[PDB]
Amino acid sequence: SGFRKELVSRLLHLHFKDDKTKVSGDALQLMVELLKVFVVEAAVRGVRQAQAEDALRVDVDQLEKVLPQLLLDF
Amino acid sequence: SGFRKELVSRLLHLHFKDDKTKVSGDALQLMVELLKVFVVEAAVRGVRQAQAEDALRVDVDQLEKVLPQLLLDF
Amino acid sequence: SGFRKELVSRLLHLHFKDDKTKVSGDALQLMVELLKVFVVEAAVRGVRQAQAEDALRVDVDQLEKVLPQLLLDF
Amino acid sequence: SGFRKELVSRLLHLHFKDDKTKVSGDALQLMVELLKVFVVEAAVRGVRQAQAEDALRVDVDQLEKVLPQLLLDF
Amino acid sequence: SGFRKELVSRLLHLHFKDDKTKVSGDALQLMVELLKVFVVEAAVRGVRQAQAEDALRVDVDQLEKVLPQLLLDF
Amino acid sequence: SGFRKELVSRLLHLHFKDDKTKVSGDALQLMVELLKVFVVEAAVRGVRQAQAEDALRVDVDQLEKVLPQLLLDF
Amino acid sequence: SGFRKELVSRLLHLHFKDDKTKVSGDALQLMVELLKVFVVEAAVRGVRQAQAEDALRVDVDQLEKVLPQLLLDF
Amino acid sequence: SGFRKELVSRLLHLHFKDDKTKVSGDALQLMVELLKVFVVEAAVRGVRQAQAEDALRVDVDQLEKVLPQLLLDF
Amino acid sequence: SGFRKELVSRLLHLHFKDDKTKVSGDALQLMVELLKVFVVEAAVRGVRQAQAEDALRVDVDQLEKVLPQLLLDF
Amino acid sequence: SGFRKELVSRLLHLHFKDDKTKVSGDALQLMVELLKVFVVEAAVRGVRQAQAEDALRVDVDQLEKVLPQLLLDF
Amino acid sequence: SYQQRLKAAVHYTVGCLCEEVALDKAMQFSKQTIAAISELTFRQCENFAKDLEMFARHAKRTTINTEDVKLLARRSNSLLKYITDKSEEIAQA
Amino acid sequence: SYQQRLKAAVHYTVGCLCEEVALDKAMQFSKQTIAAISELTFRQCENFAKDLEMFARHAKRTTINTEDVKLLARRSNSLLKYITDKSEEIAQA
Amino acid sequence: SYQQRLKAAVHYTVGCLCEEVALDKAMQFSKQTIAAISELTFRQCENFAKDLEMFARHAKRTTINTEDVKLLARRSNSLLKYITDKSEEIAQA
Amino acid sequence: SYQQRLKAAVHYTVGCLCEEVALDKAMQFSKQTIAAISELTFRQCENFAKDLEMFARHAKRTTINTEDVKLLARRSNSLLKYITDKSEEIAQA
Amino acid sequence: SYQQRLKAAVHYTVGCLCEEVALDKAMQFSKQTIAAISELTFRQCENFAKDLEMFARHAKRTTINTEDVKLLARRSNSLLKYITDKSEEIAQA
Amino acid sequence: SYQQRLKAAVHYTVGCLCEEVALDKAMQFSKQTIAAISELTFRQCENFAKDLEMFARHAKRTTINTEDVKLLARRSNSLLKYITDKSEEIAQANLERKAQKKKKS
Amino acid sequence: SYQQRLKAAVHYTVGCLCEEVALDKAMQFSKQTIAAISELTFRQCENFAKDLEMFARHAKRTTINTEDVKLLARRSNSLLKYITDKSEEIAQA
Amino acid sequence: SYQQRLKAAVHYTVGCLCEEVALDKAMQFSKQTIAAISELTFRQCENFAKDLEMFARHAKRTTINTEDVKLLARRSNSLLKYITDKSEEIAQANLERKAQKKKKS
Amino acid sequence: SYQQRLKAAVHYTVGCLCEEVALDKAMQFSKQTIAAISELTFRQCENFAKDLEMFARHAKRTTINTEDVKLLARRSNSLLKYITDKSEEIAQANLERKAQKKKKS
Amino acid sequence: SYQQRLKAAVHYTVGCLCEEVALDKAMQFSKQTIAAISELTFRQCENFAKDLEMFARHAKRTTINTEDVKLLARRSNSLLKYITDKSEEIAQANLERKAQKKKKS
DNA sequence: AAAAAAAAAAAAAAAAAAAAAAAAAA
DNA sequence: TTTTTTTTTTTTTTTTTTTTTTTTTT
DNA sequence: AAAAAAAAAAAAAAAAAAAAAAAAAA
DNA sequence: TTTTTTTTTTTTTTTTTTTTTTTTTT
Repeated sequence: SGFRKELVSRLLHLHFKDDKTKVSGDALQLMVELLKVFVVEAAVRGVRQAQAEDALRVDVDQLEKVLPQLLLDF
Repeated sequence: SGFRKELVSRLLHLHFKDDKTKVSGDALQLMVELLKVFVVEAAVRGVRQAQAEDALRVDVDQLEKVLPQLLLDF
Repeated sequence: SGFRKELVSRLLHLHFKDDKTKVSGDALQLMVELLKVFVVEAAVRGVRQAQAEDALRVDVDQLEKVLPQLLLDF
Repeated sequence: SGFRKELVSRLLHLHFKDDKTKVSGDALQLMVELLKVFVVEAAVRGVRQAQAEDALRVDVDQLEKVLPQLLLDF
Repeated sequence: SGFRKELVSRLLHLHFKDDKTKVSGDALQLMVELLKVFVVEAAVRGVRQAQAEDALRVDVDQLEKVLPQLLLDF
Repeated sequence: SGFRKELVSRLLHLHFKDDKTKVSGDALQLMVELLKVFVVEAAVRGVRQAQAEDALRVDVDQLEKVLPQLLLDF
Repeated sequence: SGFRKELVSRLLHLHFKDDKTKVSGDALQLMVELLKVFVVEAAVRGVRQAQAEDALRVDVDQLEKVLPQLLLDF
Repeated sequence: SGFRKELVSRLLHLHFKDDKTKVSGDALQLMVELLKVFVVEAAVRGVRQAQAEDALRVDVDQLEKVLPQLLLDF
Repeated sequence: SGFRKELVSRLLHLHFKDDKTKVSGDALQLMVELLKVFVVEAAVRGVRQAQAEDALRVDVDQLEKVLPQLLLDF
Repeated sequence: SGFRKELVSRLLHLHFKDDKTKVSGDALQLMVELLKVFVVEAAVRGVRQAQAEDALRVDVDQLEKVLPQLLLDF
Repeated sequence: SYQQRLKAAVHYTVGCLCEEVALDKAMQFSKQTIAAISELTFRQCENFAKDLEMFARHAKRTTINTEDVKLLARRSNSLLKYITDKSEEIAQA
Repeated sequence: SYQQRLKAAVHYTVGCLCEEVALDKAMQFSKQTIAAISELTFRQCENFAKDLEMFARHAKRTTINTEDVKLLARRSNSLLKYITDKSEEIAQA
Repeated sequence: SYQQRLKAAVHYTVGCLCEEVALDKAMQFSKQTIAAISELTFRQCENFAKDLEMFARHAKRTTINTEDVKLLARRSNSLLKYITDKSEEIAQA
Repeated sequence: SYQQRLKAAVHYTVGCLCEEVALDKAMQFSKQTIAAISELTFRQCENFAKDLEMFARHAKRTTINTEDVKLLARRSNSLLKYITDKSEEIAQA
Repeated sequence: SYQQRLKAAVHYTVGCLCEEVALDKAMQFSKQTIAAISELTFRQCENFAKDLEMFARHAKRTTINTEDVKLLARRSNSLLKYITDKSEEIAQA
Repeated sequence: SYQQRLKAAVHYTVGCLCEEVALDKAMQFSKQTIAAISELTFRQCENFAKDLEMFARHAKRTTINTEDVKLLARRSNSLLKYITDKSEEIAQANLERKAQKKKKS
Repeated sequence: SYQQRLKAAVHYTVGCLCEEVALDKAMQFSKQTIAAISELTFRQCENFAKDLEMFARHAKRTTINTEDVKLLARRSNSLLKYITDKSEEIAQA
Repeated sequence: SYQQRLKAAVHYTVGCLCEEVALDKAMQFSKQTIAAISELTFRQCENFAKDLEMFARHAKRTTINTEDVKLLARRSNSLLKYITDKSEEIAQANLERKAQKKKKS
Repeated sequence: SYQQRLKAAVHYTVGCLCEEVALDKAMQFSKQTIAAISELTFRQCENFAKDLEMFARHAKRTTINTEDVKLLARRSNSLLKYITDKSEEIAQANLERKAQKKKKS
Repeated sequence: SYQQRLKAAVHYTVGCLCEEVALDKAMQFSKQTIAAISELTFRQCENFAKDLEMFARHAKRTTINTEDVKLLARRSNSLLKYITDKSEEIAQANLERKAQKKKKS
């Protein structure tokens, strides 16, 4: 369950200045793990803010309340 | 116009995991500058937001509206 | 001139926690005198206050300026 | 913060009508209570008067418009 | 410490019925003074009212006591 | 219904700083009207503020909230 | 109660076949202890025997029955 | 005629407190002689008793009358 | 990553019987390497022993189990 | 309790890499002393460690605590 | 409600005394005034009756008489004076 | 003072008008309010007088006419429309 | 002198309970409120003692007990409530 | 909008001036005080604007000089005194 | 454009992972939350590519390995203990 | 405790330099927007500090120099350039060190 | 004769210890039994002394030590333990 | 046990040599007398073992000789006299060793 | 004392070593372990120094050189080959020592 | 193997001496304690013998004498005092060798 | 029950190395 | 008198042989 | 708030020790 | 070829200098 591995590769390659940069097979696998943890934290934190204000879904208001702490964590 | 040297020093020495970490003079000096522009930018962005939403003073709501981009830039 | 006998009698029996409590007819005639002077002095000093601070009719601010002093006397 | 039992006894003994009078242990503790309720209420009501006429502390005017009714209840 | 010419200039161009009307630099400097004395007298008068009635800070109640006089004087 | 001629005349000649000044009769009849209307709209606006925050009468606070408005017009 | 230091000494020196033999003090003090164990266990066995064959008192007969045993121990 | 060499050795290896304890050829040879006279005299003493109280064969009564003195000589 | 040269040298000069003894630059570098391998050996050996007797903790007991051979090795 | 010439002899000839190594008469009788003192010191320091932590018999953990100290002494 | 019903009947008689005071000094009452004394009397009768109960019970009795009533008006001096006179006049009844 | 009993006659004329206001909407003013308007106009008469003299001096005159007055009522235009009308009522005499 | 100190000893204790009250309402006490609350405690101790006495001697005893003091908090319902609570609590102690 | 952003800038200035006066006596200004003065001074500038334009026009100029300013602020005597002083420091600059 | 496609492909699997959370807690999100996390992920990957480049360029080889990687999840220590765990398993490959 | 007193002196300078920005715009600050930046400043020091430690242990020195710092200033581009400028200027402040230390030739 | 005189002092001490035994069992001993103890004590010591002689003589020696004594009563084992213990008591000297 | 085994061995030779004395005296023994002398010698051997220990221990050696032994039958003097005679015959059995291994010429 | 200052500086170095190893094994080093290796190492140095002295004076020298050091490291063969490898690079680093002084023609 | 049999011969004498110390301090040893001191002695003779080797090689001889050994237990002062003294009693066995050896007159 | 081997220790004789006396030079 | 080499003579350590004790098998 | 000292590490020059070239012999 | 002494050069250790970091003072 999760992210397409070629997606992750290509996303990274767009942002290398010197594309002589390569990412190892094992580092790619860790990256899929990282992406999981990144997105899920955004999601689960949005949820805990919505919970706190008794919101009925996660609205953009609560998301943006969780951007600050996510930025600190990354 | 900015921060006190030994103030900024004490702040950072509060969080060092290796206590053998020490800070050279030029590093300290540029830190005074960074904290200056750091906090000024928080203020600048806050004012942009108050003006932009046409509030009669700079309030919490706008501040929160400005926090996200601060941390993207740092 | 004023208070009827029954008014006062029924009024008393309202707040009695024991209703074996009886009221003699002369003491009833006398409570008519009391509450008669009660309303008259409540009015008199309410009236006297409106006129003493030069008001343009008998208004509540003046009665209630005589209320601490009246509930002292009653 | 609770009335000194030596204080309440000597205060009581200064103006007793029969000198045969002593005060039992529990009774004087309860007089400590009754005097303690007296001061607390005198105090609560003084604060309540200054803010009503919106004074920016409780001056004699306020408390004294409450001292009339203080003696009726005590 | 005090009023900018540029500020006064934009604000007053907002209320002219004749816009051909331009303002001499000398007039402008003297009115830097007039504007400042106007506002500081309002503040000082506010403070004197608060002190006179023994407030712990200078409130709108006191200001309102100072408004009438300020405006007759201007 | 309104202002007395001799009253208006006397008042203004106290503050003129040249006494050669004489006032024509229709200009004074005009001043009877202008002062009449001054107090009228002073009162009308005093009335409208008492109504607005829902006051028990027209009292000093309300007027002083519209004293700005009155002395701008005068 | 019992054996003198000197007693055991005298007793031993009486029967030395070589007279070169003296006895060290501690060795002397041990024999009071050995002579103690010796006689009283002869006495204890006299009583155990008086008791065994069903008797009123400790007589020659019972002792000479426990004589075998005592020789065996010493 | 008499005891067997090895027999006596293992019999004495029965009661040694240190089993490193040895017995030499000659010593063992004489152990036999000891035990020779040991039981020689056991038998001899037993019959001098049977004769002294004039027995027709040697029974345990006489034997057990000759036990004490044999123990003391050894 | 090895011992710092100053440290190793002063620790050695601590035990020269003749202080005329120096440590040569290359000998000092050899000892930097040698103390690394010694300590790595001690830690490596200890870890293997703890894990060999199946502990969550490498205890002093395990280091002591590798001491005999460690010291024979050095 | 004296240690053996032959024992020490064959024991030493275990870890020679050169067999021409002989042990002179006195050198042999002196290593008798060294091992004696070593065993007496290993045993005596074991008891002194068991004494220190008040053990009621001399066990494994006591010797392991004086293992550091014994290696250095010999 | 029975409470409200008695309130409107008391309101009648309090409005009476207040109107009679309107006669004497050629001085008219605000109507908030008439209601504030009708309400005042009603809950004052809680104060008067609870204390009257307490008094009657303290003097060996359950039936409130002249004694307890005369003791309840002992606060201002023109009140004490007022009461004693009318007591001899109605004691004749 | 000349000012003082004349502040008393000002206090008077304005007291007339405040009562006529107490008729229209059927509700009155506080004592200090009456006082406050009397004082206020007196202070306002300072503003009137200065400015009027400087208008009459602009026009090469000492003798004060219609124009200075209606230009003094320049401020609110509800007023300016009301007063030009009554100036025709006065222009009749 | 001796009674001047008892007024002033009453002053310190009344002042502690009154500064307790400064926390809760978000409003403080002037010297005068404090000084006027202390005068009252001292002067109130008179009629409490003499009423306690009239109660104690009136029951043929030389010493006041628990019942004279609870009787002294008589004409209010809430004083009854709170003080009986405190009387069952001090009976624990 | 014009007025609003420029009022927020004026409110800031007024906020500064009030803080200056608060510093002097260590007696501080309410949120509402600051705001009310900011709006009053903004509307005060409407009186300044119109008047300056009328008096410039009134002396046949369009460009407002030192005389117009001092004309306008003739009002409190201590002020005309002190503002004439500062016009000397201005006549130097 | 090709990068806007990657934002949307970030969205496509960000659309799926926040729904596991919707099964888990019984709290689902607006589709506006889904869109804002996808934008965030792409924007953020800019700094992570730059960041990883800084690290790998500083360790002076041209391929990034596990070291540099686990160092980029540095800020929260719940994150970090969690991160090291999963590296053990991928290394068994 | 120890940390909170440093935070309070931090709060002070923030009040001041936010006043410089209030200066610039003729627009007012909530004291609370002030407080927000102070706390944030503190927690940001945490991350600045954590990162500068990992730099320095991994370069085998125990005193940080300008290079670690300017690696820490990587995020927006106006930041990175601006910082470099100011680094050569205060390097001149320590060149002063050389002018005032007596040089004998 | 010398030896006879010391047998009487022996009987005395034999009498000593027999009495401690008499209170232990709360029961009675015959005097001829006391007499038979001194006889064997004296008979026994003959063998003990001449045995000790051979032991000491055997020891490359002329005078008695602790080891010769502890050799002499090797026969009953309750006795062996008893005496080794007693020897640490006397060894205090 | 092993010792039951060795105990009964003692009895055997006791049976025999006691028959020598039954012959000599014209008086026959009860079987318990026989059985008794066997168990008695066994008891005796504990005392023999113990005593001989403390003798060989006492002479700073572990291979016991005639003198420790002549000292064990010390008690009745008929016996120590008997023992010496028989120890001197041992010295004559000693002469037999010098004949066994032959010397030089 | 001065030795205790140097023992504390030794704890620092062992700490750095164990820090690097702890991140290699993905398991932290205990407080006791770091302390015990620090004291282990100081204890070990006594035997190093004395043997070094015995070797220097045995080999007729006042200054201990590389031969005496390698003599000291004789004991485990994985240790001895380590030493000689690294010795080549440092000897190569000495080629740098020769190179820093300028050469004539 | 031949090695573990020598381990068992060492175990004997150490068992003897462990009980002699058990006699002096009135407290006996666990059987496991006896085993551990023997393991200790065996592995000690490793450092003894191979230390003895480089000494005999350090003094440029093949055959080890008293001087090497005295220097092998150089480490503790109570021990060092002890060894030298007993060197005079061992020399008394050489004085017995004075009684043995042929001197011509 | 009797004899011999197994195990250990002692002692004996050969191995190892130096020092004295005789031979040739300085 | 000074220098170096070979033969004979004696000394100390190691191994092996030879003797003694213990234990098992036939 | 601002400036200098106190502590700690590092680096540079002085002390210590050996090795190369020049002087004198057998 | 062999044997001995003086001058210069280089190396390692110890002390001191010089700089950096942290606390206290006015």
